[PDB]
Amino acid sequence: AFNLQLEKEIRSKIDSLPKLNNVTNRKLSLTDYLFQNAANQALYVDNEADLKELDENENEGWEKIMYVGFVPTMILIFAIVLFKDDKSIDEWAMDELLLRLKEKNLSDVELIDELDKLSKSHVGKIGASEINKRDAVIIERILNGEYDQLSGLKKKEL
Amino acid sequence: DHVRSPNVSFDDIDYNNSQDLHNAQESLLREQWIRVSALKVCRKALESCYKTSGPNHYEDCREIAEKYLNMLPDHRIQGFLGYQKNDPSK
Amino acid sequence: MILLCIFTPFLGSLISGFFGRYIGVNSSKWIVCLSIFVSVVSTYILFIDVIFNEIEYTYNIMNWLNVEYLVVDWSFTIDKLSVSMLVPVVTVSFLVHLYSVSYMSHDPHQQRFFSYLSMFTFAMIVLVTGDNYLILFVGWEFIGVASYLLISFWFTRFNAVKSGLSALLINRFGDALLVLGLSYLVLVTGSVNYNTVFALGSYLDVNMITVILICFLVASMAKSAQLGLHSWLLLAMEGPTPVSSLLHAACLVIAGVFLLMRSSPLLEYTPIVLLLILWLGGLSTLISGLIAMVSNDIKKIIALSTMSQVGIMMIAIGVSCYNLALFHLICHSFFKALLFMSAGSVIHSIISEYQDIRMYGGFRQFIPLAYTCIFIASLSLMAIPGLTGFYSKDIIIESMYGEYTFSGFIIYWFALISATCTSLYSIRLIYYTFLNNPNSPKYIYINLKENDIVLITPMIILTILSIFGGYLLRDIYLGMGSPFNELFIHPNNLSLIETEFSLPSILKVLPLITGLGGGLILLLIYEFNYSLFLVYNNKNLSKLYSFFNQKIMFDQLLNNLILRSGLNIGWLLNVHIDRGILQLFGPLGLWKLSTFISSKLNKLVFLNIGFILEIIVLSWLLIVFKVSLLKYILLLIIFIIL
Amino acid sequence: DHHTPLGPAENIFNKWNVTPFVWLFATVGIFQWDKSHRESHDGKGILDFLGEIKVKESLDTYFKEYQTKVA
Amino acid sequence: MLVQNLIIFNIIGIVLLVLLNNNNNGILNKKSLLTIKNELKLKQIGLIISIINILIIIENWIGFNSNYYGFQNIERFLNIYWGIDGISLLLVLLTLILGPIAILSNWKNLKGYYTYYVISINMLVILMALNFICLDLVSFYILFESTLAPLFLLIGIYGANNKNKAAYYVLIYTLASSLFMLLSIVIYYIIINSTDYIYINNIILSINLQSLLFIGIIIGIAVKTPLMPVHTWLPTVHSESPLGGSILLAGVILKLAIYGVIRLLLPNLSEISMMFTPIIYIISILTLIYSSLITLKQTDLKVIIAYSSISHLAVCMIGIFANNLIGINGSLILCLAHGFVSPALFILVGGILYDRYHNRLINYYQGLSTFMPIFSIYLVVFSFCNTGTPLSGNFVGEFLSITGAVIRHPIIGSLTAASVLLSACYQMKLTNRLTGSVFSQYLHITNDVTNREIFLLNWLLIPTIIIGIYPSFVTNILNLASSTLIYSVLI
Amino acid sequence: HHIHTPSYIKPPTGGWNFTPANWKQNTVLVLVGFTACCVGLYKLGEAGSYNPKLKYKEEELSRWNQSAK
Ligand SMILES: CCCCCCCCCCCCCCCCCC(=O)OC[C@H](COP(=O)(O)OCCN)OC(=O)CCCCCCCCCCCCCCCCC
Ligand SMILES: CCCCCCCCCCCC(=O)OC[C@H](COP(=O)(O)OCC[N+](C)(C)C)OC(=O)CCCCCCCCCCC
Ligand SMILES: CCCCCCCCCCCC(=O)OC[C@H](COP(=O)(O)OCC[N+](C)(C)C)OC(=O)CCCCCCCCCCC
Ligand SMILES: CCCCCCCCCCCC(=O)OC[C@H](COP(=O)(O)OCC[N+](C)(C)C)OC(=O)CCCCCCCCCCC
Ligand SMILES: CCCCCCCCCCCC(=O)OC[C@H](COP(=O)(O)OCC[N+](C)(C)C)OC(=O)CCCCCCCCCCC
Repeated sequence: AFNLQLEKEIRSKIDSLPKLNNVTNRKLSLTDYLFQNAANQALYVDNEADLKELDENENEGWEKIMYVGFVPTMILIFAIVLFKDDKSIDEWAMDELLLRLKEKNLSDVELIDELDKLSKSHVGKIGASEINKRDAVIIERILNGEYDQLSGLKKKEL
Repeated sequence: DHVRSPNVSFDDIDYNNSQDLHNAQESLLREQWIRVSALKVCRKALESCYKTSGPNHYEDCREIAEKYLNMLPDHRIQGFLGYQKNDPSK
Repeated sequence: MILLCIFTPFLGSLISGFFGRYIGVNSSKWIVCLSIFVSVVSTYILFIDVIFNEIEYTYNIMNWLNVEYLVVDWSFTIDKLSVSMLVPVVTVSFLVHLYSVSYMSHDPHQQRFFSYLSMFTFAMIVLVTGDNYLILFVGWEFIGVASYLLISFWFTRFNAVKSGLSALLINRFGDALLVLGLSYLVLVTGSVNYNTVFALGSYLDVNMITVILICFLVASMAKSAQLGLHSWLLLAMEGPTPVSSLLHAACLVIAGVFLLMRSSPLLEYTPIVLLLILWLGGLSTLISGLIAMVSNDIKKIIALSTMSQVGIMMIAIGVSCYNLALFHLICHSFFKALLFMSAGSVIHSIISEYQDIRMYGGFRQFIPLAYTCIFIASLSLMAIPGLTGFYSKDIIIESMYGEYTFSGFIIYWFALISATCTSLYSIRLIYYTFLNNPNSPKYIYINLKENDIVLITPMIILTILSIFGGYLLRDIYLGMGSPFNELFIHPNNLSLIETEFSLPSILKVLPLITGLGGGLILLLIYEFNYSLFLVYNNKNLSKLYSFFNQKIMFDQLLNNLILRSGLNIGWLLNVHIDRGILQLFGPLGLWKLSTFISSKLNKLVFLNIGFILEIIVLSWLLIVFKVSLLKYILLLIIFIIL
Repeated sequence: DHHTPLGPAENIFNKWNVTPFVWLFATVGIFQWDKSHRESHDGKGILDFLGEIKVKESLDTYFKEYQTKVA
Repeated sequence: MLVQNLIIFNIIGIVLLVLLNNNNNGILNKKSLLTIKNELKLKQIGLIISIINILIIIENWIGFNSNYYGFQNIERFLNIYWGIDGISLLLVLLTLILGPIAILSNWKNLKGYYTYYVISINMLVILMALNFICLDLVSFYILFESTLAPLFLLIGIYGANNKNKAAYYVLIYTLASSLFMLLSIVIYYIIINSTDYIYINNIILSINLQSLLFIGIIIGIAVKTPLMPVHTWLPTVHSESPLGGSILLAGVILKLAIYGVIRLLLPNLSEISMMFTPIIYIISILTLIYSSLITLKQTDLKVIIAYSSISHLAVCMIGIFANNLIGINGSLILCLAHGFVSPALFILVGGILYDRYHNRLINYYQGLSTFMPIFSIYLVVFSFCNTGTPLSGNFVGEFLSITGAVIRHPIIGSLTAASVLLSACYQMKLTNRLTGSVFSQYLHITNDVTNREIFLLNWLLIPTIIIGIYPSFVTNILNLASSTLIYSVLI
Repeated sequence: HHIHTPSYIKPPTGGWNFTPANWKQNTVLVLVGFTACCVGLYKLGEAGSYNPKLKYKEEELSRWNQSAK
């Protein structure tokens, strides 16, 4: 929509009333900013500048970038943190304690019965919470004794 | 899926083999978060016991609270640099 | 029915805050009152189930902190103690909201006043419903943020913008210690949950227990306006009357007492803190009752009345009688909320809108409804037998002598003075405004009328609760052997038996005998013998009057000697450190040294064969000298620079 | 009487009030979308397609390759 | 390929912005389309690129494991090894987000040379981002001092009246000090023959040689994060530096020192850190107390916020030097929280008020809530966030740091609670004054907050609240990585 | 009365006795929205709430101590 002949109309209107301070059909393209000859680039400055000189902080050029480039990016950060299938180390430890409880009590049917009923969303929520589940035996076994080999990772005493 | 802890005590390895030294550091950490989780479960019992017992919580939760206070000082992340860079036998 | 009781005011607060422009003014006040009304109903339903049917509720939303062993969740439990705090807060706040519809009718900013006013109610509900000490802190801070906006509501009034800052900062001093106390709870116990922490009270060391609760006490002093941090209480009158009708009855003021009551399982095993709590109450009750008798402002007197009546709740805590203090807290939320609303109607009724009680007189016939509300409230505040004040206030004072300790005996007289002083300044307030010869211009009286029905409805509802409510709710809290394990009373501290049996007959009537005798004696002197009460004659009585009228000079000592001094320390650092030595040992000092040295050097660069010849020959001495003498030449070379 | 006139008519669904609700409604539906997508795919959330967490076995090779070069 | 994509893209982007603008110098007068509307077609390219850099880290984020111990995405580029762990992921993520906001903050308040300004901001953002993803002390230093070259020129070219005074301060304070860190980095390269993180983490040095190394590195840290008594450069720089410079300086650059403690002190000088920890607490706590009392007696608007940032960076240092996970996690969250609230305040103080009334004296302004209500709303909210309000992310950082100090040292660490009271005094006294009493008689009524200025505040407020309400978005990532720094033996 | 310049000052709350011309139209538009939100709170509240004294029976707790003894 550069329209050089239409472009001279705007400068003509400036020449029609040369004095100053006593557009709907205006646009460009990305390819115009590079390969236009100096004759055209020279004139478009004149038409644009004195149109401004006639005179609420809108159409600043950042609207189509931040609302299209930056805002979806922050949504993507929001999406990743909420919905990433990542085990945190503390959450991994909670799963591991149950697994080490399962293996060391293979002669305990009640623990094995309750572990199978502990769904994927009921693992780390062992407690008197909203969820309806039977985990009293699980809590009892964990209170019974330790289920780690930390003392086996330190072979030296004082 | 659920990758396990490669149990490797520092006293078994030579620190020059970097791959081994990484294992002994990771193993000491992953056995410290399990102790913290076992603290949470133990304390998850103390809260339920205290509420249900009511006025009886000084007798129906006596051992649970006693064990929790006994295990509290050392059931926290201690890090590997403490035991890696020190030899208790000396 | 739990999640509805907590977050409904928050929804109402936001609607007027952001959609208020689109829903007008009148249609924006009633929606906010609608949101609170839902919460009032939901609280009674919970109160029916919790206190009577012994059902407890808990809605765990999601986790908040998961740093190793320290786990804190956004949970809100509703147990017996929690509902016994929801009754004063939610019920009065609805009445304050109902009162504010017609009180603030002329204010140009109504879509904003009810946005903060309900946000205040929600901020208190979170405080008295958190199931861990941190959720309590989230509510605890937001009483201050809500109060700071409400106290400084008219932000074009200098005395009111400054008053908001004073109310915000002194509370933060309390909140500074509460944070420190919370940290020692995580250090010693590993969690801040009520269940985990309270289950360990008998197994934790006394010193570690003392340190935490001393911090709670300092946090409570700011909120309950006790001695040493009570300057903000009277400065809060700069806000609208509904703000004072809500903050000083079942809100920010009382929030100090609730924190200490919630910590009964920890507070019991430290006798030293319970002594400090007891002594703060006695002094604050004694001092406030004395200041209130010579103040000459209708809202200052009532504001000082709360500080005395809150102090009565403190001494009840100090004797390990937590049930008595909680019950007197509920009662006081009704015969002190009613006083402010009725007083807020006296100021509204008079067309000059005066607040000094010395410009009133002979209003009883003109506004008999507003008088009747005050008179019933005043008798209840004076603990006349048969009313709600009697069933709560007297028994606390009964038990000051009922502990039979030295500290208990001293505070008994401080309570007994304040028990009489309560009967003395109450008569003074009513006589100066309803039984005195007119002072205001006669043009006022021919326009001195009552207000509309909206402003009247809450006061009548509170008037009934100020007579019967104390009798109906006595046995729930003060009954013999009632199961209230939410508040722990150690078996060695159960002195309720001796209080109700071993007190002579004289003590049971003594506060009334001095209250009734003292009031009438003062009433005659005020009426027929007023020449005595012109205190400008006796310089001793003029200095005394000018002493308590300035509130024990504590406002003058705080402003001129601590804030003024505290600001000066900041000026000393700014001048002698920030712009002082650290500028001499910095860009300004190093510019002088560089200019000094570079001045000496530039002289040396000058074209002269003889000059460059001597230095070449001089350097030959380095080879000659034994190299142990390099440091001396270095010292000499610096000397020549000068 | 005060006789204060009403102000200009306002659109409560203007550009500045609708957007906060749209962010609220979008998150809840996607949350419920993710809640179901885990059971129907054995605990794998909606971001299953964009990638997956790298295993320890793969990463230890890079560390061992890199710790040989530094030595 | 993160670093390889990141450097190459910006280097390509820099050349693109160089070619388009400087082609028209020639002998001809600047009648060009690109410079029409204040170089709008060359600012938009710069704003797009800063947004794209955020997309680069996200590509490598979805592969990041929150459970594997050690450095991930280990890559060798320019004979330098680059790795990402739990701590480096969030600081790189935060740094890149402040890129677009720094450019967008100065979108229409510069007198000229927007192409130079845009390239300078991007170079500062990328070099800061690259600083968290290196794997040796030498490479840490290179990206720790390369920022001086654009930062010294940015302040001088686009500064206030006293820009000459401030341009020297930023250049010399951060060079006369970081050089003392070059000595300690060199000592490692002599006695160990490598500065690689993993190589030097496993080597213990003599009791004396750790002290000499700790002093040389703590000197370069105590200056970069302003710590008393070498804090006397930031307030001058913040007053004079442009809005883009002030956003990046107190948003990311001052957090490099907190991250510098993680890499350079805790693992490899672990023993001497326990010896210096009581010393750090005396220095830090007095920094907290003094920098909050000094702020009371200030006058300049942007200087007032400058000293506020110092106090909330003393809390970070108190927390990080605690020897527990509670202190370390909260110190890192507070850095993230302070990475949004502090830049937001400079937008209100030095980016909205200054851009309209062109003055920085607190005596003029008061009662701005009368004709600038939207400005007051964000003034009050960002004031309560900056003071440690529970619903904000500052509180989570400030609670855990204070609690972390108490665990390490219950006696002196109790004084860390002063941040709860002191931060309320100097901050609200600014917010109370700016929104109190009648509208000032020295200020004409002007436009309220525009769409551009609203956008920045809304996108600097939301991350602060999200971390505050639900910090497990941040804690879960850090829990494994932060657990390595802890040094303790329990028998 | 007087002039308060509400022409350009457009806060979220209006300010200076502001009431829009179509205030009745938006009034119910919020009551409809607000009433739905409360219903959501009652549906969410009852679904998730629980009694902390009834989740674990007395027999189960009476054995937990014997395990930890
Ligand atoms: C200012 C501009 C506006 C922008 C900011 C507005 C404020 C922000 C409001 C939302 C804050 C973001 C947090 C919401 C995201 C949900 C967090 C979450 O993940 O919940 C975790 C919870 C339990 O964790 P888990 O068992 O591991 O299951 C999740 C596995 N993906 O898993 C779950 O079961 C999900 C539970 C969702 C609960 C709904 C969220 C409630 C948020 C409102 C209440 C906040 C807490 C109460 C504070 C009110 C004051 C006391
Ligand atoms: C061991 C802790 C290291 C901490 C950092 C080092 C100290 C800070 C110095 C900054 C000075 C500055 O910035 O120089 C700025 C200053 C002056 O400023 P001006 O622009 O002229 O303004 C003042 C305008 N008047 C004076 C006209 C009113 O110039 C100079 O004096 C130049 C010489 C600087 C010497 C630097 C030596 C560094 C030694 C460091 C090892 C001890
Ligand atoms: C019935 C269901 C509930 C209804 C309520 C929902 C309201 C949703 C929002 C609509 C209104 C709106 O967006 O207002 C946003 C407002 C108004 O500024 P603006 O929008 O730019 O308009 C002004 C610009 N002008 C002039 C061009 C039109 O911004 C703010 O300063 C918001 C400040 C946030 C304060 C609270 C922060 C959170 C802290 C507490 C966390 C728990
Ligand atoms: C991340 C890795 C980056 C590596 C590549 C860096 C390229 C540098 C630019 C070269 C081209 C150039 O000098 O061009 C000059 C450009 C553009 O000037 P303009 O305002 O558009 O000119 C317009 C002229 N009119 C108005 C007459 C038409 O401005 C710059 O100097 C900005 C970037 C460099 C500043 C600091 C350099 C010192 C670096 C020190 C070590 C880091
Ligand atoms: C638990 C946390 C809940 C948080 C949500 C609370 C919802 C209430 C929001 C209503 C905002 C409002 O009303 O602000 C906007 C109103 C508008 O002016 P106006 O007073 O209507 O008078 C209008 C006449 N002028 C123009 C002369 C003022 O005020 C102001 O500009 C006053 C400035 C201070 C605002 C402080 C807002 C603090 C928000 C909360 C901080 C944490």
